[PDB]
Amino acid sequence: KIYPKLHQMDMDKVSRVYADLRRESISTGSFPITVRHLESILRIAESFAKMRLSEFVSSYDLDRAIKVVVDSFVDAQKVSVRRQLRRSFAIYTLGH
Amino acid sequence: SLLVKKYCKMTTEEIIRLCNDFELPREVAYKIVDEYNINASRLVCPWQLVCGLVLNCTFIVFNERRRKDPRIDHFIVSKMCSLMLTSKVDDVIECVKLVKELIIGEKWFRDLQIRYYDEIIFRKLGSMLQTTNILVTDDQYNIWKKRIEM
Amino acid sequence: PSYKSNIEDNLLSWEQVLPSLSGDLDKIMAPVLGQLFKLYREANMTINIYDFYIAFRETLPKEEILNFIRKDPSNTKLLELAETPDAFDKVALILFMQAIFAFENMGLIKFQSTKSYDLVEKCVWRGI
Amino acid sequence: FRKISRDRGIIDKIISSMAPSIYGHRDIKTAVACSLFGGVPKNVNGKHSIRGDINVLLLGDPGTAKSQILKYVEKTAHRAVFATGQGASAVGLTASVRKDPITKEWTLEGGALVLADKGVCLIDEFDKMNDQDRTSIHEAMEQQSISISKAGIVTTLQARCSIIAAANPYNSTLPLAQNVSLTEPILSR
Amino acid sequence: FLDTFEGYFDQRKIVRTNAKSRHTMSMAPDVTREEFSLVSNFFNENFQKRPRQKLFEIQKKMFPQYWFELTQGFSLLFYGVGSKRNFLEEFAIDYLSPKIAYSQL
Amino acid sequence: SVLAAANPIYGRYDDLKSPGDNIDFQTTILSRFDMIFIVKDDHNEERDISIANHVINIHTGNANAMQNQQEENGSEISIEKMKRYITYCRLKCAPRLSPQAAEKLSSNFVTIRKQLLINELITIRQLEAIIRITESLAKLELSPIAQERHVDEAIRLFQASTMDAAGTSLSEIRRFEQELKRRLPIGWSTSYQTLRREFVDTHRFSQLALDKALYALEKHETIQLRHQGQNIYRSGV
Amino acid sequence: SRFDLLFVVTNEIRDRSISEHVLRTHRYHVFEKFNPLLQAGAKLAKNKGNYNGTEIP
Amino acid sequence: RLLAIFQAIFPIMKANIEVFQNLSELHTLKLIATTMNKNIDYLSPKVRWKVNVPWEIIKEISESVHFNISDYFS
Repeated sequence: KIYPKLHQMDMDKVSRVYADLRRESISTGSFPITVRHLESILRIAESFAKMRLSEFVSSYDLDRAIKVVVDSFVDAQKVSVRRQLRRSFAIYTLGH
Repeated sequence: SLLVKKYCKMTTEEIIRLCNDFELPREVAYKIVDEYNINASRLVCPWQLVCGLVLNCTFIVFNERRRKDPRIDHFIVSKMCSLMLTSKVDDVIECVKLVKELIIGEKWFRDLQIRYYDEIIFRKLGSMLQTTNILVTDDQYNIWKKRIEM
Repeated sequence: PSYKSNIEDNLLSWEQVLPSLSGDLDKIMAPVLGQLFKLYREANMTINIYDFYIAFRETLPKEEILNFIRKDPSNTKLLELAETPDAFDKVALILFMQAIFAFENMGLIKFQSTKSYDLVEKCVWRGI
Repeated sequence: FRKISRDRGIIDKIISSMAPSIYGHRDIKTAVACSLFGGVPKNVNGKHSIRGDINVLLLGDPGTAKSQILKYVEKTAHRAVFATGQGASAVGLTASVRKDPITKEWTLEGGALVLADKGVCLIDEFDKMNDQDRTSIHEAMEQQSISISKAGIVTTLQARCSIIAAANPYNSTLPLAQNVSLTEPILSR
Repeated sequence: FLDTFEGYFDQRKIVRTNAKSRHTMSMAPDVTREEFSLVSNFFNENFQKRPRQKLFEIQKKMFPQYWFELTQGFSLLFYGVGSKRNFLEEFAIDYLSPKIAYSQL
Repeated sequence: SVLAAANPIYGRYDDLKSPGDNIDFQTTILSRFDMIFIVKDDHNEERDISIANHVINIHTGNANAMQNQQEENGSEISIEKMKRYITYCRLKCAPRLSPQAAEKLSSNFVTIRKQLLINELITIRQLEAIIRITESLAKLELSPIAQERHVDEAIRLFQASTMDAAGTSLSEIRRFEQELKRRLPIGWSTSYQTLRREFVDTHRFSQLALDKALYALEKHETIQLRHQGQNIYRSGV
Repeated sequence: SRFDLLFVVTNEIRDRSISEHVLRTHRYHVFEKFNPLLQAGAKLAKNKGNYNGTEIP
Repeated sequence: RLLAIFQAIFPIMKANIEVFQNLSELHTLKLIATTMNKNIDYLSPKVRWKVNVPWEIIKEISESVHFNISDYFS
């Protein structure tokens, strides 16, 4: 019955997250991020809006979907890569 | 304000249209655009680097008109305030003082001040009589003295 | 100060130390000390001296080298060497040997055996 | 439902309620809760069909109640088919063309991915699978359709579900491409 | 990578045996000792002689600054690209010796 | 009409290896196909922004709203209108080969074949594949006579798939390849911007011969392009 | 060892006549009639590469 | 080879005279061994350097700077 939409969302914030995530996986030799990982952020953000019975995805649900993909990608690497990506991507995780 | 926005998806024709409003040739306009392509990441606000680079090259190219008419410097500042949707005059001065430090040691910035070495020969040689970046330049104090008289 | 970084910066970026004012050769040909450091950084850990001399000779012009060595009519021994067809291959080898030994005294290159003199290694990395 | 969802901590209350028999592991409860709701699928001008099912791959050392999470979805979701990687072969996941012992005709029997339309897919032991079964899963994770043409019966069935697997390798010094016995297109889905 | 620590681990890859070259000193032209010195002494006095003399005159202005550091107990240690034999003999004799002997009287 | 989509056995198209090793097909399979395209997932910051700006706008409900603005301007054709336009041209338009375009197709076929012969030191079915593409272009505009404009369009599509998977202009290419083999040792890591300021500003070579010589040496497993082609690294001899 | 012969099929003039016959084909008692489109390679091989020869094979 | 790893593990630095000053003092306290005992040549390219501290000593040093030294050998 409830179908949330992606109206009024920060399109410039999602482009900056994938730009910094793909630039760090090449210099460190981690898992390459294709276009399939970008669509996974919108799927998690849409699931968070369904838990609140809302028809629109606000900025609070977008910040929570990015932290899920970040925590699932940083912990899926080596020990030296986990201690390096946690300091550069700490701005997007620590929300205001 | 446009300077408070973080992570802005800037295109390739945006810096070209902004440089044409300040009367800049195609030689100095391509150097500003090329500086943004190599520095796409490792930045906070893309508008702070573009505004700081355009206004820095304006005083070098139009150096012959600022000495004759002191109103040119006061007019080139209010123009950038309307484009950035800002009202504070301290944000414009704080933006041109941060980008200048990062471009003070390049190759394209040296040829711009020569066509439009005396200071770089004392930093590498370890001279104690080098120009310290603490006091205000002599050419900048003469402009502010004439701005308060009009 | 940065003792290690100052050597690599002044050797690679020679335009900041030398003034951009035999005037034709000084503005079209890089010095032997500056050109040798450029090809030394863009290489692997194992460098061959037989291939490094060909790379340095290809950067220097042939028409400007022969015209500069013939500008001294007082020295009769300099005009006799330029008349030989192997003059450009001998002048570049002399400047290459003077820059190789100058790099070993500073700690830039490293030789292998003593009675061999055929392979050189890298011991200085710019940036670290 | 509107009174409970009106609170500011409605998201934290659902994560703490997911699998109450397992203590800790807050990062894994956020992935299972998001995979149950799923996304909103929509066609692109009658050309492409963007999926909305969130695929979660449970990886790690066995002993942290990994298989206990799969049993919780089967008792909470409206349509969950629990399967494995050892017993389920080629026809155990997709459809098949079998012969009826009564009518003597070539019938069509559904599998795990066919009988779980618009639901949750539970597959156990994803690392101990054959090469013939790994290719059929990747073909259904992108187009959400399994095309089977056997015995002259060319049918293109649908398969839209959230595949939640749980494989076993965990060396921290080695990346995920070497610890888990999988390929690159499999981990990318 | 070329600079920073990333350039050290990237420029030291395992080179294959078939990818290596077998060029020795046989293909290189042979030179003698007489022709080696005639060309060296000619390139060290004519090639870039004006930029070298102009740069040396710039560093000559630092002579009173170097003497000011030696009077306070600070030892001098010069460095850079190239040799500093002609720069030390011209300063520690033609400037350091007359100034010290004329300041302690 | 066979329209298949294969996948590499290693998960990604390895540019350091030969194209014949990454593809798990025989030599008789690539010769039967007309066009073989390679979709390389290049990690570009400028490309990922425009791609993300299109997928977000589609899932935001703006896909149905943009249909009324694009169809009214005459830039997009619906699926129902495109179904009756393909069958109409497949039963009433019968294009052939004009004599003016036959000489251009026969002369250009030897030029492309001669380029691959020098690098080896293209079959008969590859020549007939360009004829089918040229005849299909005339069927779109309902022209029974294929002009010379459809020939250049088929060659551009053939060089971007077949060639991309394997007087004074030819003289500068051989001189540029011999100069790079001597001025750069086996394993030189020189940036792309460094070599551009040494052969173009010196008034010796053009920009068209620089990108053509670097691409030909890459297929021979000799030059490895790293960091999105910004750093040239030598591997083979 | 069972095959009696073994050939290894590894020219600007040969490629010009081959591409010309393909484009010309798609655009449409004892001795056989001389055809300029079909019998194209026999005349070039008989004249030893002479394109101005008048010998009809 | 030592300055490359030292620069990577250092928190947010080029190799100046301060790095070589601490390295020269590390050899005086017999904390790092070399190839020569008496009359050593630091400028010689054939003389190599090696560590000279046990595992128990290097464990307490990394624990004071909050550095994970046991994960590199696991």
